[PDB]
Amino acid sequence: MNPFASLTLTTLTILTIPIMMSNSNIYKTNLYPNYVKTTVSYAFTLSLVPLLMFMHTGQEMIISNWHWMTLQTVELSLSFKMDYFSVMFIPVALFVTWSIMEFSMWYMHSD
Amino acid sequence: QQERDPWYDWDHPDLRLNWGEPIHWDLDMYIRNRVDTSPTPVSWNTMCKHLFGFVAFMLFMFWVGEIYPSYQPVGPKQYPYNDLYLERGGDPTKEPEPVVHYEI
Amino acid sequence: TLCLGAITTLFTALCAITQNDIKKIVAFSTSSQLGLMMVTIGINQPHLAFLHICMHAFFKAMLFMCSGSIIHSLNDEQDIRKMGGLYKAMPFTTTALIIGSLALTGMPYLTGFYSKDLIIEAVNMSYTNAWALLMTLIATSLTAAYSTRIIFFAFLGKPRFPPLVLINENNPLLINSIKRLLIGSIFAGFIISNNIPPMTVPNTTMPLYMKMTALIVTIM
Amino acid sequence: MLKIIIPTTMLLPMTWMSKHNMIWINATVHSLLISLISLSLLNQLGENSLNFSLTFFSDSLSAPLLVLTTWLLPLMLMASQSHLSKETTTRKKLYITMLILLQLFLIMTFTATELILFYILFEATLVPTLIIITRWGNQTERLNAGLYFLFYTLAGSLPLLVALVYIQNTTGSLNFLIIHYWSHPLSNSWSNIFMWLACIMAFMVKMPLYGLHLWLPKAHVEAPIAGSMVLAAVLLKLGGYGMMRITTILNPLTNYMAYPFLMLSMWGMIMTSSICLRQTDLKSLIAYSSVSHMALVIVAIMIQTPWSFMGATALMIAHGLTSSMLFCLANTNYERVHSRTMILARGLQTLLPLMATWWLVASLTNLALPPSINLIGELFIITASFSWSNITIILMGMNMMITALYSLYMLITTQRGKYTHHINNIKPSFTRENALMALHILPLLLLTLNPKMILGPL
Amino acid sequence: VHIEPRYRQFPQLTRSQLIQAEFFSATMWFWILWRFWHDSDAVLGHFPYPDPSQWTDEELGILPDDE
Amino acid sequence: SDAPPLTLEAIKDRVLYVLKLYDKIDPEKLSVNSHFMKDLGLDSLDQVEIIMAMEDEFGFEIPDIDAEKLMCPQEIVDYIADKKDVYE
Amino acid sequence: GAHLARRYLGDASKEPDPLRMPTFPPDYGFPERKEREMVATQQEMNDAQLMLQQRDYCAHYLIQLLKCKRDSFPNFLACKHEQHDWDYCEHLDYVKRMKEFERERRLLQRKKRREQREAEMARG
Amino acid sequence: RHSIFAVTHVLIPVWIIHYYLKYHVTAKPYTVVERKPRIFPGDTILETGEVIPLMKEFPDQH
Amino acid sequence: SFPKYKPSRLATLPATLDPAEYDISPETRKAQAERLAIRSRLKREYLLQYNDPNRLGVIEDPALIRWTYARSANIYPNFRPTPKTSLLGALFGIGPLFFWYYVFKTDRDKKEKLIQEGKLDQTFNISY
Amino acid sequence: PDSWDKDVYPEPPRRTPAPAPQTSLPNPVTYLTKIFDLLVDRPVTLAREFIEQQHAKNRYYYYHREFRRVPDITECEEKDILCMFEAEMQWRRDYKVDQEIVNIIQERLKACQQREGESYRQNCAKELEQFTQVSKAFQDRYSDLGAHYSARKCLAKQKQRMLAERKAAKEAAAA
Amino acid sequence: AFSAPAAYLTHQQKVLRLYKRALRHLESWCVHRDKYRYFACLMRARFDEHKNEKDMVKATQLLRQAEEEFWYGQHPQPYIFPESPGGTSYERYECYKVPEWCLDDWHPSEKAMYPDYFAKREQWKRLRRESWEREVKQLQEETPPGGPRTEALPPARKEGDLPPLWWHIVTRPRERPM
Ligand SMILES: CCCCCCCCCCCCCCCCC[C@@H](O)O[C@H](CO[C@H](O)CCCCCCCCCCCCCCC)COP(=O)(O)OCC[N+](C)(C)C
Ligand SMILES: CCCCCCCC/C=C/CCCCCCCC(=O)OC[C@H](COP(=O)(O)OCCN)OC(=O)CCCCCCC/C=C/CCCCCCCC
Ligand SMILES: CCCCCCCCCCCC(=O)SCCNC(=O)CCNC(=O)[C@H](O)C(C)(C)COP(=O)(O)O
Repeated sequence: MNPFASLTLTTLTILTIPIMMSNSNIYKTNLYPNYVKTTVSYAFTLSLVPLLMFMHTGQEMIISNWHWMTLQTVELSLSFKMDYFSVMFIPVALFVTWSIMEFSMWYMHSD
Repeated sequence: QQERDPWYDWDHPDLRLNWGEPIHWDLDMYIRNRVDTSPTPVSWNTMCKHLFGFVAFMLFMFWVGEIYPSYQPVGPKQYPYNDLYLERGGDPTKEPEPVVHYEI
Repeated sequence: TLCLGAITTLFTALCAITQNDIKKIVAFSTSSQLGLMMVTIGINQPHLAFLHICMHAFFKAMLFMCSGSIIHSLNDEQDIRKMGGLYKAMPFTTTALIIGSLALTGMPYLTGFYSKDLIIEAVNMSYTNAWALLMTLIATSLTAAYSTRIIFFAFLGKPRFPPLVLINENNPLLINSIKRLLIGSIFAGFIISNNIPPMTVPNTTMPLYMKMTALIVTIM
Repeated sequence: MLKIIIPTTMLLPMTWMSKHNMIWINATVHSLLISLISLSLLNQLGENSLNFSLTFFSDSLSAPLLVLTTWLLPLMLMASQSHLSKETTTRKKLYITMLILLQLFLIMTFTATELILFYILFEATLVPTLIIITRWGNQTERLNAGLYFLFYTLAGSLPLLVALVYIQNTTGSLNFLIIHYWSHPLSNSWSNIFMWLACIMAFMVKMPLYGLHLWLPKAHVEAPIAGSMVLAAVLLKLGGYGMMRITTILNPLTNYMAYPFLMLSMWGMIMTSSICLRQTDLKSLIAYSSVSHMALVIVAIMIQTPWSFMGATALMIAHGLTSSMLFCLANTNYERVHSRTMILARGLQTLLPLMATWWLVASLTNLALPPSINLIGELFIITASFSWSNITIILMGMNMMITALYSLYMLITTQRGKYTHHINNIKPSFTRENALMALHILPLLLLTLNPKMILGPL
Repeated sequence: VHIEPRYRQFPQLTRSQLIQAEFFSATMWFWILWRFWHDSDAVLGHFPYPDPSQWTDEELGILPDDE
Repeated sequence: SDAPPLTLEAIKDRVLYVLKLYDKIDPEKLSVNSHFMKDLGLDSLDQVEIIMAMEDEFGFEIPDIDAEKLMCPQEIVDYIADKKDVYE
Repeated sequence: GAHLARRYLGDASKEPDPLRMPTFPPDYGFPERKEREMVATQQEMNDAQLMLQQRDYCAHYLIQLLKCKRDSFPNFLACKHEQHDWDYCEHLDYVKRMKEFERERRLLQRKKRREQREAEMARG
Repeated sequence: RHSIFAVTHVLIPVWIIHYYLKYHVTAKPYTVVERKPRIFPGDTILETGEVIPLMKEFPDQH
Repeated sequence: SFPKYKPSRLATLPATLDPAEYDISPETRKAQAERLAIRSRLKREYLLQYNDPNRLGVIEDPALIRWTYARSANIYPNFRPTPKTSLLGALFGIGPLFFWYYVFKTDRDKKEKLIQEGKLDQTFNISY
Repeated sequence: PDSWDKDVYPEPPRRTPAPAPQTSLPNPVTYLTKIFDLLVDRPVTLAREFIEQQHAKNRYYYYHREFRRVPDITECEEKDILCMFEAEMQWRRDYKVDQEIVNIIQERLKACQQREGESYRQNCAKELEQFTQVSKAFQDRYSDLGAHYSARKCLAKQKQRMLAERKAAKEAAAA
Repeated sequence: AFSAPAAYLTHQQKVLRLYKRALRHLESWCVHRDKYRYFACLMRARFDEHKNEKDMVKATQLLRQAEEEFWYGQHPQPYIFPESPGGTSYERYECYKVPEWCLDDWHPSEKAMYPDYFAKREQWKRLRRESWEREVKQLQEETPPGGPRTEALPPARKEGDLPPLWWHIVTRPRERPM
């Protein structure tokens, strides 16, 4: 089913997993920063694929997945725009965040 | 409170206050997270003149550059189908006045 | 928007050239580049502004990371007046900072070239406010000026830090992160420019002197 | 809806027949059960209200208010049992009796079908509140506070009563359904103007309107913690509920009778937000915050649009929860250090981290961080005001800037900086206090997950 | 990797860091030279900018100052 | 990691090292208990310069009220050790 | 630019106004003028979804370049002939606009001078 | 133990998202809208099989 | 010799630029001694309780209590209606209200007049 | 799919071009999409098939509720409370249905704008016109009733508009 | 920070403080070491030129003129040591400082770890409890009848005494606590 939408949603979704794990027995150990950095690197690698799809065929989408609430004539829904700007900015931000997190593993070692 | 000596052993080091001494009426205004009255290297009434002069000069220069703009020595861009009449909002049932461009 | 961006980039580049804290210099550089982005938006070139955002991320993050490496080496010192000759004492950090400064100044065929050079050419060839154009050119000269300030005071000359030397950049995390951002700062401009559809009409014909304006003002 | 009223009346003798060391447990358990039962009122229709009988009915406006009241009772019980440990058994039972009677009066007030019954219950809420304030308050000012609380209310409500009976002599009914269906316009005469003022001023002083708000800082500062909770969370919303009920008979006079109140609300919202910036007492800051939010609610009710009514409902619910949580947070520090001065105890994040997290979340909801229901109500009201006049975005905008400032100011004063050196009696947070904070904050985000339950009948 | 303080002397340097720095400077310069050798038009401009004065009136269609 | 755990011996060594590089003090005649004014014959300005040299050596500032009182290398070493929580 | 200095400092009467241009009929000085033809159909440009600003008289070369880029996707260095052709077409378009500007300037200056000279002759 | 991160952090979330999008989100109209693909002269349509003609005999300014 | 620095309210005069500390009298020295004596007495009184091993709780500060009381409860008993007080109260409590009333009434009258004439461009204006 | 009516929510015939490879290099997109198919789309399809098999063994139905038409507010006497109540309920139901009609039209407009891409200004003219008409009708019916709206106020608004239109028509007739 | 201040500063103290401030700001202006050494020697010569002025009025006038010149020519952005009151790391580690009395509130399970540390803590608390009254008595004896006139405290003088008011000075958290 045209993996573009699934991959774009999964890239954002997997970033929240360490947030949900922040109350487990990994946030209390010294392996948490590496876990977060690895999650971000995996997110970047996954997000590289929708970028390739766009660079091939110019594919763009909008995904209105959850209907939050509707006023009388105004409908408010959780919708994501997956145009050129989003699919280009996400890998760049993820790459920079990966590099900066690996840097912080050394810079903030005494914190 | 920023003007108080930071090398003294204050009872409250962050507030730079001593226990029992009279508190200024406006202490919460002067807590040094806030309004600072410390002496500056450059006089007040001289910082104000320079800042206002810079701001006013830039505003006036932007106005002047707006009424003396910059451009290239070219004519207007030419678009084929009557300035793309149908593309910029359609209205296909009015037959607009034709826009014609000639070779040169 | 154009006038706001022009005044912002000029004022911040003018403040940056006398600062002594390295983080302050890099922050004012970031503010000046944001002003340039606002200028690009003001001349009706949004896709160029987005491309500049993507280009600037790489070398700006790398420059901040190099500054942090210097700060951590010199016992959390941030004043450039107490940083001496780190060109030989910190070779990899020196290389990364030099490459980042060259990319920030729009040196040809690096990452910053493919956005900043086109932005300057588009500003030159448009029906625009003349004062905004002048401030954009002065700001793009001041960019090279404050880059020179950082390099000259931090890496050249004789040491000015305390005598107990703890300079050490031999740590795989720092090296790998900076190396990744450095590869980006070298090749991302070419890779991204050659892989996007053209959403703008190119300025094919221009006088030679106006084609070299960015390079000339950077050199001056 | 006697299935909710009768269990509270049963809470009364259950408390008075309980063993001396089981009053809190029994009261809390059965209060929570009553809240669970009252949760069923949220099943509302799209066309009319739930008309239980000739005497009681439930709308989409009153059901969240009832749920909030029934949920607030157990929280008040949890917050009160710490500072009442030294009290005698009979006086503790009397305090719990006051709380139960207040809940019963509020429950019957929010569901009365007739306006005179509503008036009687809405005045009956005065007695338990006054008794609680003047008997269990800590300082000597409480007495004065009580007087300010009483007469300010009554001077507004005595004219309303007269107007009410006058209306019943003219139309023959005070039933709200009959009043709505048989509505007739109000002409422009002096008699109609004074009828409008008599119908409006009691609710105005209840909100309270800026200029008529002086009773609120006194009463909400001098009261015990449960008194402050119920005063900020529920009793202020009586004015808004009554105004939204009563405005159905005031058109088209409101079209121009709202101008002085709109000006007062907007400017005084700016003024009370500014007052919050220079406050030495932590409780007074929260009280003035309540005044600003209620000014927003007054503007929403006065402009009389569906979007403004939805925003007003959401804002009332959100403010009730947030202000009650803030009062409890301030009470923890007061019980530790026995002083309400904000700058006395500083750097509390170093000593109490989880309480600092609770402080951060409460202050984030106070400044209406999206997508909290605080922000939803505020944004709906601001959009409606923008439709009313494009210039309002100035004043509203200024308010949004000031609120956050003072909110963060409060946080930065209490949690950050360095701890006070001579204060050495700051014990770790009890399970009771953490549970109180969680039971305040979790419903807020849960309601964010499903906002149509607090958006009202519009 | 253990590098100890020096106290008023040049710090200890490992061969790997100098190798990496030299390699990356060299690769940046090689990329610059290669991209200029292949894409000089990106800098010097591709198309000749004409001089308008050298356009005759025959192709520009202006009459000889009589009509 | 970070800087090594400064010890009293290291502090004293660095203080004496700085003092023997001062051209107004004879190296052999200098000891850890020598008074700047009495034993070494220096005035107040020289003491200010010595305090500033110590500040440059150790990378932190000594306030004037505390710096006025230091008169021998031992007092300087003790002040630095007390400031930096050095006990060994 | 020198045109800006000529207009803002010199005689602005003989300088073309970019916003109000041209002021002379397209067939004033020419005996006959060919109509500037278009290669790409409206439907083709709509299907290619070019842009409202890229739909100029060089749109066919842009369409060819886009098709070649889509066909030669992984080899992002294969569309050099098509890009060069599109650039050449845009360059010719800009040259034509420059010719229009110079024609307007010459026509304005000649017309003003001829009218002034005729009036001067009529003044004696 | 080695590659269990790619299963619990990539594969399972992508399974859940793909199921949710394929069988629930796209069960309602206008929830996933894609802009139409670009069509160029000389292309052939997959569904209809129709081909698009060429482009008006280029003047060939070689 | 050099350009002079002049102080302001928000940028005050430095101590080293103060003439009062360059021309001193034995009376000034006595006053400074008395000030230091008062400070030392307060410091001793505080430190005696601060280091007390049997002291648990908060060391009450009379100065803080005086400050909060003066800022809150001592204000009304010391208020007199004067021309300054009355004028400032009237201005800052009435002027803004009528200013905003005039602004909003004018804006809404203009909008209503435009709506009556049927020229406001209310197309797509569904929600209010 | 068949979940929604395709006339209420129409779509164009969805023309998409066939792949035309011009390079000897392989396509990473095709390889990655084959991997995605085999590794994601098949297990999800099997899980859905199992779930649908379970659902088919328990098939039960729900129904759309039908409301007959009652007299409108125009046919109600002045103080007749019961007829007014029924008419007001019918009017509120009609108001909700009209809101949903506007919502459907807006959904069409938004979908067309996203679908048409760079040609939306010309290719969404019909949806824009439909929204303009529906919005004008809805604004005439329901705007400015305010909070505390009812059927009686709507009737008064319609009567006022009718009177104004009749006066304008008669004045234009005299021209 | 450690020494008790006096009622006023003397002329020599003011001159020395101005000398230190001037040298620091000159170093801020003269970034390089050799240039700073040259101009610092020039500044020292300028300072000791008027060292032997017997007229105190002229000395204070010279000090006044020097302070005016310093305020005119000060560096607007002088170098500050990172942990000094204007530095970039001034109060960085204050959030990590925890007072010792908090250890009294640890749960016994937390205190089950670290038995020896808490035994030593009990010993220190016993010492403080035994010393307090003697400290108070010594302060009562040594204080003049009109209250103390400075903030200086006396040392211990007896056989096994402790210097009065020592607990909160000795049990400072640390400079780098965590
Ligand atoms: C501290 C905050 C307390 C709460 C705030 C409550 C706000 C109450 C303010 C009342 C709002 C308006 C009341 C009446 C509406 C109009 C008032 C009048 O000024 O308007 C003109 C009235 O004209 C003149 O002004 C006559 C009134 C003058 C006498 C009123 C005394 C007002 C002086 C201020 C006293 C302060 C009152 C509040 C005490 C606290 C309009 O001209 P006109 O069309 O003919 O009158 C309309 C009524 N008709 C149609 C029946 C004739
Ligand atoms: C739109 C309506 C309002 C617009 C804004 C008008 C001005 C608002 C005035 C705000 C007053 C708030 C008072 C209480 C604030 C809390 C106190 C406080 O902030 O402390 C001051 C604190 C300390 O100063 P530092 O330099 O950081 O020194 C610290 C190191 N020693 O600094 C601050 O935070 C001051 C910030 C106030 C900013 C006010 C000026 C901004 C005016 C903006 C106008 C320009 C508009 C831009 C238009 C863009 C083009 C479309
Ligand atoms: C950044 C640029 C700004 C800086 C500009 C500064 C300009 C100021 C330069 C000139 C200032 C002077 O010389 S001011 C000259 C002041 N002269 C006197 O006071 C004479 C009496 N002598 C004493 O007081 C002591 O000998 C004493 C000198 C203190 C030595 O102290 P010790 O022997 O007990 O250690």
